[PDB]
Amino acid sequence: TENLYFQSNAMEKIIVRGGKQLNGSVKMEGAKNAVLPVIAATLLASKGTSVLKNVPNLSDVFTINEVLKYLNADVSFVNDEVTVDATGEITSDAPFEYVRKMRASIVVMGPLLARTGSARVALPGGCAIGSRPVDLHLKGFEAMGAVVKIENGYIEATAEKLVGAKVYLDFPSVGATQNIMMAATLAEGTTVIENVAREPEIVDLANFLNQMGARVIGAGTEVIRIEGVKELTATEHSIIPDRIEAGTFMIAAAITGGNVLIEDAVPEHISSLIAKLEEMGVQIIEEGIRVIGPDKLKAVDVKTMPHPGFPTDMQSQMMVIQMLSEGTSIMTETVFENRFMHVEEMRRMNADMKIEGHSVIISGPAKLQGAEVAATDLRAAAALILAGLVADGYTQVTELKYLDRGYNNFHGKLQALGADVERVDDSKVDVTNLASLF
Amino acid sequence: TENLYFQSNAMEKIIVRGGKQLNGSVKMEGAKNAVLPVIAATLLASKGTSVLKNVPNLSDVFTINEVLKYLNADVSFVNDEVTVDATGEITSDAPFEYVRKMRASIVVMGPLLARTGSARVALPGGCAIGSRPVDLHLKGFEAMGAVVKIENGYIEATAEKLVGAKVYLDFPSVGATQNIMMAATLAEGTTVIENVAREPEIVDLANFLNQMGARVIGAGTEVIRIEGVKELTATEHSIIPDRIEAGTFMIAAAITGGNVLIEDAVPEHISSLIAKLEEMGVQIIEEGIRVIGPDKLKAVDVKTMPHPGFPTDMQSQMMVIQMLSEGTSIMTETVFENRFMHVEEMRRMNADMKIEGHSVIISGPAKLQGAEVAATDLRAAAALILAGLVADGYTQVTELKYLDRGYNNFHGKLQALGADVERVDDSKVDVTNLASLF
Ligand SMILES: [Cl-]
Ligand SMILES: [Cl-]
Repeated sequence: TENLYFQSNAMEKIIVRGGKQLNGSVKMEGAKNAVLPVIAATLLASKGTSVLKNVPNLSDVFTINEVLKYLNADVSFVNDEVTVDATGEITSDAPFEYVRKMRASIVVMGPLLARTGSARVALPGGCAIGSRPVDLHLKGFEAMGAVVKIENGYIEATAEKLVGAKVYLDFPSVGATQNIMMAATLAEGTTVIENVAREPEIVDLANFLNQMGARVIGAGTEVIRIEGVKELTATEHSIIPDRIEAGTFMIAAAITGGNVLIEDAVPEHISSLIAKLEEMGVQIIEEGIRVIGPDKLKAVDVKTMPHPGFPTDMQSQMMVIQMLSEGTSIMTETVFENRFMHVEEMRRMNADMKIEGHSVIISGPAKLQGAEVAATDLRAAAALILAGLVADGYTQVTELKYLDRGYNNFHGKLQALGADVERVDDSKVDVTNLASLF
Repeated sequence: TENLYFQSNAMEKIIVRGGKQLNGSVKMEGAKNAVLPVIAATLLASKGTSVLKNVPNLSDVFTINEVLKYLNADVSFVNDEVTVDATGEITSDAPFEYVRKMRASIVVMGPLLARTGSARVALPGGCAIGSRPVDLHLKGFEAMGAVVKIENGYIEATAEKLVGAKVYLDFPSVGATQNIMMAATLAEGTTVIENVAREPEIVDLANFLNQMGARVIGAGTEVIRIEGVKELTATEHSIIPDRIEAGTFMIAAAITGGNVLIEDAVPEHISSLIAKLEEMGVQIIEEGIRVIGPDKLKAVDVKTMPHPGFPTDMQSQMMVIQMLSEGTSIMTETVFENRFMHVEEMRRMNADMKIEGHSVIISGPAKLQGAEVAATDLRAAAALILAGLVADGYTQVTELKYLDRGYNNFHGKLQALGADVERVDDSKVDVTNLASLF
């Protein structure tokens, strides 16, 4: 009955034939950015069995589940439901190489530090952006009385007496906010975390800690206060819908002059995006969000900001609609200033863009052309596929491993909206006759 | 007259009382790692009836036999002999759920692709290590003119004209080497497979393909060349002895200061292990391998490597002798970097070890203590039982399903060597009086 994870074949391709208008309905699954921390949080429950629902079928979920089992928790994953029994004696080490491959593994430190007093995790490695330093995580645990360190590819934290403390975050880190908040739940005393991430995933996690008996207030604001308690008890919780996936289909509908109904979407979680699309001429209706694309798109400048500002996860995709707008526009990053590796791939599709500082000058309207493009990361993978919907000809997108890390049956959903999209093995494709497919 | 497979009861236990010196003789059965591919290879024989001897009584053998019968071959298994009549029209589908449970099922793709031109097998699922991706298998078949894919939990391959081709394996995969080599036997033209596995099981399989009329040279070296032929004819073949099982009893004799004669063992197949044990002070004699354990074990570092290097299948067991050595040592994996799930169980027995990267720092000599341990996999199951032989007190090993997947009457053989070991049902055991047993 347990869910099985199936590997995909290397070098598979998503071939898109542009020119089709999207029309229909699309349902969203749970957010990956919300589920990992929620699963990790189950380690805090010394009583009862946790029941998580609306859990997406993604690789990181299976991986995190394996980590928890190794931490001595009984985990089960059937359909979209995960069950966690963490009433036993929980261990504190997650050292395998597979732990490094999953950059989000660090999320178990807070819960372990609070539940067991120690945590050891293998670091993922890396230097540039796409991710940021983990210093804030340690700064927070240190303030709470822990002895910390990064040694031999390992990040560790040990606390004889985890206590409450005032912590100021240099920047609103989602990861740091999550770890510090989770660690605070069982610390002796009160913790005040300033300049925290305000993303919806943080609020959902705060709600979950509260349902388990924690005392966390302020989630969603710039300040979170946690009054530590002796113990937390298991409960049931549903993972919030993926607001980013919602944004991806909104843009797809907007650029194809479509009419799509995005089901199970919370407009409040993507106000910035909505407001920005409306400035371009797109109609957004809260029927449950319906998106109707216009004939022409008005050029508009966009600047990523910590939530509730414009989300960095919609950046690469937003650039697609910017390229099709009537005039020059600019996209700027203030969250991840180096997240523009997809620009060179969009050029192959005839895009006209220039990287300058931490901004990209986009010269629209561009007459996109089909080409062989390689995804550079999760959101970029989807961005290229969106470009394919509007490009003249056939677009072949490779490196699907990135797409699969956050989008389930992405091609199938597009097909259901009337798009000419197919996902095939490399051996099936004969470039001289892509028309054969479809 | 047909052999029957009997289920064992869930939660059975192997209780070991350490302190006994092993002395005597032990006979080895056929290797599981050798028999599955050999059985699958019988599908290539369009003429005659195959007679396989020295076939071990293991679950996977019964399972593979059921698969072949479904592929329309007549199979018979009596005593240690399997007979296969594959002269009929052979089918190409192996889709049942029981096919997924056996991770080795993929071995029938090569033979089917060569014999029928197509193959469809249900994938086992899984993400981390213990097993590796099956991409190499498909890369090879693709190079040979096949259209392949992994879709809906199924791996498939179809070839209008299977032809010879040059194939380079990213890593020396035993599974990939086997499938590609078998597929090449009936392909039109010559196949050159580079960077192949050199394990003894590969050589034995190559010998078998040759006895059937194939033209395969280079097995055992880093390059295998196969000149495809029109048809293969049935023959007789004996499965080579299980070199790993031989290693298990060698270590058992070595750690108990014993004198055991391992009958029907090929020293050439385990040179690395032998050479490594000798560095620790163990005497190994080619009488047919006799092992005499010393009073003290000298500490030594070990690094797993593809054959002829130190075998990964002896890794967990080798760690036991490393723990008892006079000083610190290190065990490193280069084949399966995550194969250290047994470390937490050895700790319960008072072992002192640290997982770092893909290495484990072992602080010996450890004064092992009896405890309740759960096997995590085949080789780990045996490793824990070996630790039990030296531990002070009683060691209870559960999850015997893993042990049974590769060791036949393991407890009986140890008893015959003078060990205080018993395999009982959970209902027979009264923890407050284990002495009662024995
Ligand atoms: Cl990514
Ligand atoms: Cl196993």
